[PDB]
Amino acid sequence: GSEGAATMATFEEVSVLGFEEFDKAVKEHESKTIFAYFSGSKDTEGKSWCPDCVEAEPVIREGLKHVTEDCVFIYCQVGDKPYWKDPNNDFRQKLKITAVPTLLKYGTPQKLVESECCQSSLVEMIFSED
Repeated sequence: GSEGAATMATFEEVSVLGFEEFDKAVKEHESKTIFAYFSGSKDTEGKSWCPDCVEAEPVIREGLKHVTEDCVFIYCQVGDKPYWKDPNNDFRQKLKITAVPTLLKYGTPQKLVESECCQSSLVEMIFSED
């Protein structure tokens, strides 16, 4: 396969579950841009109870390509459907998550919420601009 990348950006997909793992993967890619995608856990079929995370997955993964910087995506699974509601979760306590799926850009206050997670126009933006 003859491919070509004239100074093209690069992304790294990392699957994790919980805050512990998320932290590990983060610190590992602390040198480069990190992107945490807090979303519900996937079922046996490989889908998130939420109809958004399932429709945003491809919207965020595809956009990540438009990125002009070497970032490191991280699929962080909050947990179960009825678990995300838990207002006493380290996600809403420490990460102070608004509404999942929540795309936070480790380093900048720029984040894309459910709606912003399904909007390719925004996904390709948060990645393009710094």
